[PDB]
Amino acid sequence: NRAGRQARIVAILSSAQVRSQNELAALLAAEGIEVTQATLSRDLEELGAVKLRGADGGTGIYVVPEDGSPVRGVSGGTDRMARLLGELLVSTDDSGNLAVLRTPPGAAHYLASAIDRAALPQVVGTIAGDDTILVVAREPTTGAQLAGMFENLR
Amino acid sequence: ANRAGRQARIVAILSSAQVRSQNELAALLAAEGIEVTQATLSRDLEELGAVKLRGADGGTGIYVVPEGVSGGTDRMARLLGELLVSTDDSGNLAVLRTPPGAAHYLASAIDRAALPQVVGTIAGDDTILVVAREPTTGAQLAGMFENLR
Amino acid sequence: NRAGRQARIVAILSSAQVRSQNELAALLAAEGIEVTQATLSRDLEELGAVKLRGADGGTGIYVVPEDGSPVRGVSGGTDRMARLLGELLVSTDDSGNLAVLRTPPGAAHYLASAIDRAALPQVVGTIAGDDTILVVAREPTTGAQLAGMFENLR
Amino acid sequence: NRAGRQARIVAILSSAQVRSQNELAALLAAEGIEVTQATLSRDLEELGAVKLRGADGGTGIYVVPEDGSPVRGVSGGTDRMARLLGELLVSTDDSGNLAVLRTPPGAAHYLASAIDRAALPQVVGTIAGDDTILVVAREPTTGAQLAGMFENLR
Amino acid sequence: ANRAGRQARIVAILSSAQVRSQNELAALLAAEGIEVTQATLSRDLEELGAVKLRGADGGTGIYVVPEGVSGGTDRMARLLGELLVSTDDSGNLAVLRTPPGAAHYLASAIDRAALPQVVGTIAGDDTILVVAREPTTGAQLAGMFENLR
Amino acid sequence: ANRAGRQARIVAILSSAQVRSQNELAALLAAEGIEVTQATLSRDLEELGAVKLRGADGGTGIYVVPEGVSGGTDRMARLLGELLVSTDDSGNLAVLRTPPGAAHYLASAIDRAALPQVVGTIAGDDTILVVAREPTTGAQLAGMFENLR
DNA sequence: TTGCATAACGATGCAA
DNA sequence: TTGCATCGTTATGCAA
DNA sequence: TTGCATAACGATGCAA
DNA sequence: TTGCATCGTTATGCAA
DNA sequence: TTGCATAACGATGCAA
DNA sequence: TTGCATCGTTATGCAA
Ligand SMILES: N=C(N)NOCC[C@H](N)C(=O)O
Ligand SMILES: N=C(N)NOCC[C@H](N)C(=O)O
Ligand SMILES: N=C(N)NOCC[C@H](N)C(=O)O
Ligand SMILES: N=C(N)NOCC[C@H](N)C(=O)O
Ligand SMILES: N=C(N)NOCC[C@H](N)C(=O)O
Ligand SMILES: N=C(N)NOCC[C@H](N)C(=O)O
Repeated sequence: NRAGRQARIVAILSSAQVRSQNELAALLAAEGIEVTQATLSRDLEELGAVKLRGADGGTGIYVVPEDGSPVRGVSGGTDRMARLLGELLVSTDDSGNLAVLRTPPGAAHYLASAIDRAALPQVVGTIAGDDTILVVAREPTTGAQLAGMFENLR
Repeated sequence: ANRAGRQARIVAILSSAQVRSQNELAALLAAEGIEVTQATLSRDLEELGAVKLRGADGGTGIYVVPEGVSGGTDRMARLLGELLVSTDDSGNLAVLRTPPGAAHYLASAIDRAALPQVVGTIAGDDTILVVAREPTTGAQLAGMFENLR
Repeated sequence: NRAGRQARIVAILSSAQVRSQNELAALLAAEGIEVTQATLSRDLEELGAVKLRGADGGTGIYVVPEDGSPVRGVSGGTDRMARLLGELLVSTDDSGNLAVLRTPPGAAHYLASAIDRAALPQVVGTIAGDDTILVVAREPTTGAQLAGMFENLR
Repeated sequence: NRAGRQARIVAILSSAQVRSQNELAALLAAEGIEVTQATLSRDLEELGAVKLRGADGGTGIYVVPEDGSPVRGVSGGTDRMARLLGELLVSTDDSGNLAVLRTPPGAAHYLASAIDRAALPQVVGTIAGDDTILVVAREPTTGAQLAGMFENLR
Repeated sequence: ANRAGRQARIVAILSSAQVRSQNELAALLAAEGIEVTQATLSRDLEELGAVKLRGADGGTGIYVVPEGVSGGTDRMARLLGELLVSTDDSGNLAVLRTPPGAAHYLASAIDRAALPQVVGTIAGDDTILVVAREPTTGAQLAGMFENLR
Repeated sequence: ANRAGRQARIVAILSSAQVRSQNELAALLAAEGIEVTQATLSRDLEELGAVKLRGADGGTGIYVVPEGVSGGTDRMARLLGELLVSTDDSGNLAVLRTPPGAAHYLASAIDRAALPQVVGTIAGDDTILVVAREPTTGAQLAGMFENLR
């Protein structure tokens, strides 16, 4: 199935050097498993696979971090956001496509900045006031779902 | 902090926020390093005479109490490790730098500490001007911030 | 009916010391009137009844203010908001779940703060720019309804 | 048809001095063309016709600018906005009734101010954070349509 | 104010706001204490040469006029009772405190008064720095604010 | 600028914005006067070792590079024509005025230039306070700004 | 004095 | 509008 | 000069 | 697109 | 070194 | 969930 294909992908990547998704499709094909690039795109996105390279390092090869870090540049953005939510998030709420977050006075800009830097797929953008942040959910995510996601980190 | 200090913080918290529940109050307290349970907050609010106030057709209510602050500078010192990138000075001004967006948060904590050598603060986005009370200089203020770290 | 039940409630409260809604249900029952706690919750909310107590005052008893004040702490939040709307609100408008309020330059924060402090049931939160405030309506209230409510006070 | 009626209107205005739409209806009637005030309102709005007058100049007469300026006061609110969008707009996006615009750090207020001053018919209002602007679309315009309009100027 | 002063305010108002109607203009004027009816505003705007301007497919239009201010300091003094919590100073700075969020509003009114002894202002959320023009000191500025109350 | 300078700007740009595409990077660069095509940016980002980073279920990614600035003051000088309405001073402060809303944008560019004679800046809405490093005076700073125009 | 576990209490979406 | 069922919110007996 | 009351004027949701 | 009906917005005769 | 044109590559709305 | 078809995004051979 899917989770089996993905296990094979984490394996094929750590052992080989895949530079493209079509390339990973052929690597899976010779191994019996047949998938399209479309699906691998989805898998790698779920896997958190990142096309890596060093300075002057040309086209990268895919690699999934083992909760080990992306060298130097943390990913990291999300963990930092989670820490600041735990510290600064006072309440969450929602209406339509909006999650509304409250913070202590003056803290909204700092928390919103942390959320922007996490670059969440379901967030179109944020605006901070002084103690309130409007977070715009990317369709079809609702404000209520976005809010629940923030709540779970509160 | 202890009962009396925590309750002073609570009064401060309730005047600047709109607190709908003891759970919210706990989150506001935890933001300044104070961690207590809902049972304690129930007791604090009773001792304080705090009431969950609402008008006509007014929903569920918010807590208010009828009519410096303890740990004030410790709340401020607490944030310096996180939010103080650097200090500097010129004449009667200390100039503090913070991560992007953090200036108002740290400046608010400086204000609440109500230091007698500080006339006031203004925050931009990543910079705070702290105005020294004569004859204290900006340099001394900066030194105070560096020492509270 | 309802308004009759409520008249009795304003009466039962000023004469007795009701510490719970179930208690007010029994006080109404012995008086013939049968209601559930659910309805009393709604009535007290409409009535603006507040569970009052002094310092170290234990569990409160319900009391409805007679446009007399809630001692020291004004309610009060609403009147102040209404005054600042009259003074600072330049225009109201709406879209979807949003009321959009305009103020003179620089006044938006101050007006938004007043609205937050009123803690209106139909407002999820506010964000102030410099001369514009976005007010997020709590479902099912629409932005247009919220805006009309602010208009009425303009 | 319509574009023919409008060509006649640009003509009737530059040659005569029309002080009201009902007046422009009679001027078109004597010329065969029959329309209501409602339609002329729509035409003049599309035409960009403006009721002009000088200081102490009483009731104005309609005039459509020939990309020549409205004397002194630029109409140019729009041109200025277009210039600043070209300079400052980093990306556009949308959700529901919202267009979300991103700018370099610190530029959001300045760009949002420019958009306000353009007073676009399909914009209810704007709020600026530091690098993000929420633009509220006036129903029935969607956020996506608003965003595309800004994209076109990016 | 009278005709000439009110019309000066109107010009100032029309350049910083986007005014779609005379009703809006009345609300903007009422915010700075000036109360007149729509009839008077119709007449003011005519005397001013103000036009309701719009481009192509441009909607209903906003008022603009082609090409200190009267009562400027009175508009500022007007707000002090409301918005001035306290004044203080240090060197060339006066430090004003306001209710939460009110700093930009009061600072804007200070700016419009264009006092010759004031180089400029910066507002945070509840604090304004007013920069004194040499050799005026912050203390004298603070005294001026206290006296205008 | 040339390869090395442009790439320095890119590093600065990538740390303060969340850049999802080379197209976005081009818009950010164009905002500070640098115009290059996507092909060049592809090459810049490769030379920089920049990676399009994302976590688990993390969407499409944003560019980051592992681990003052060239043309810094020219970026600042660039904006003065647009954004500097006037300069003035008092003691250790230069006071800059900008069009409404522009203060943060110009102050950010001043900060990035990192002038040794400038301790820091605070922006309001239309005013910037630039704090002079002793013994430089606010007047000299103002003169520097007027000369960079 | 506090936390814990639980009881008492108040609010609310849904169907009628 | 209400009641029902249920859930979020607040109070409190007991151990430490 | 201003407010009041009202008339003149322009804009707009709805059906066709 | 247009017209109808209507409403929000702006101009103006008269009393003071 | 860069731009241009184009190829290679990755993401995604829709139907199944 | 997947594949298809397609589109937005990124890489690269060649002229200058
Ligand atoms: N500005 C202060 N002190 N409070 O007002 C905040 C208003 C609004 N919730 C906002 O966050 O924009
Ligand atoms: N606004 C952004 N992102 N940066 O600019 C900050 C300018 C200035 N140091 C201040 O803190 O006001
Ligand atoms: N910042 C100035 N001066 N005006 O711009 C305001 C932009 C936007 N309406 C806002 O209120 O955020
Ligand atoms: N304040 C800084 N430096 N960044 O935070 C931005 C938060 C949010 N996108 C906003 O524009 O309000
Ligand atoms: N932002 C809030 N809520 N308070 O902080 C204000 C800090 C400082 N006095 C200033 O007015 O900038
Ligand atoms: N906020 C507006 N619209 N004006 O007020 C500006 C006040 C002050 N000069 C500052 O720039 O902070």
